[PDB]
Amino acid sequence: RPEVIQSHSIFEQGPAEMMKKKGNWDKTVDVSDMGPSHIINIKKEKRETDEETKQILRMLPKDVSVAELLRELSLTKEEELLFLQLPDTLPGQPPTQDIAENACTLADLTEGQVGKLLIRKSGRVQLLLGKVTLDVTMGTACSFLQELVSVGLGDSRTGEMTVLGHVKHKLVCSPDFESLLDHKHR
Amino acid sequence: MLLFCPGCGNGLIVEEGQRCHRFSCNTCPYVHNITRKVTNRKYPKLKEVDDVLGGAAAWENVDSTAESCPKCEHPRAYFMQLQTRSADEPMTTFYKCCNAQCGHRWR
Amino acid sequence: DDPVVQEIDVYLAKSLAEKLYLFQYPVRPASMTYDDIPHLSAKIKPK
Ligand SMILES: [Zn+2]
Repeated sequence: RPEVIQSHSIFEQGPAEMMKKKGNWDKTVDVSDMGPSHIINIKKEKRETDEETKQILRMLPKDVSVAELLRELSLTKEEELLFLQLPDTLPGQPPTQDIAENACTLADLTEGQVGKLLIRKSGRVQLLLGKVTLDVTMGTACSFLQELVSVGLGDSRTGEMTVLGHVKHKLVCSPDFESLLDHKHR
Repeated sequence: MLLFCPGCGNGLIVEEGQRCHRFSCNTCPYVHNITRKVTNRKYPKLKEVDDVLGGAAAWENVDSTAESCPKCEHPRAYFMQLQTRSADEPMTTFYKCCNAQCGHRWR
Repeated sequence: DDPVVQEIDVYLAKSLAEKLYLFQYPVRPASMTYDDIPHLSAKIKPK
């Protein structure tokens, strides 16, 4: 192990560093694309950040309900699936279900038109539903894969399973409490 | 910086068993042989080098220009600067004077 | 704040009320879909 060393501090060249590093890392052997050495560019490893799964290449943005639906209808006009959440009980009542005040849910409602969805100036939204209004807001952003499937129990022995599509976004519906308080003073 | 196997979702390791190294899992047979560069690291760690040149080490670092004190100004303290912690944090400077019986040293 | 645009209506379909399921894969990025790789077998329990 050496002990007597002459230190150096006079300025040196940058491109010298660059050229030396080039010589130490630019002697590529990427041409070694043998049969056993092939990779599927789709089958690459992944960044933990699902939004940034771009660790090695080949060489979420703020959003609001009004802008999201505007994008969904103007720029593109194809079919789309959404996964939305509703309050515990809807403003209806059971349809002669014989009744505890059991909760009124979409599962216990008849088909047909049920309400209207309104976009107003300044970019806030309500679901006009009968004589009440439910506010609509964006949920938590989604990045993992979700698939919408329909399970048909065609027979007690066996059935069939068909994929419909993949979901991309979430919506949340909440009662407008201060509006209810203002209408019915207490 | 870390990678995960898309096949089963686990941390992979590097190993050599053929003509070229490869990024491999260990619970599933996924292999991705590496053939290009990556340009980021884990920022390694080695401790505080303080006295490796202590006192008056190799005099190759003799310099001409220096600042001066606002009070007294005798001819002996040429300038200095140093660094704080790591790669991507600022570098501090102190200006220090010493004849005897005080405690002067500025930042 | 008056209405601006797109007073879209809403309807309820009871055709598949007891038939729809929603699967999700926490460990799989949404950009990497499973449709390409052929499926072979599946099982389920009603209860
Ligand atoms: Zn694994």
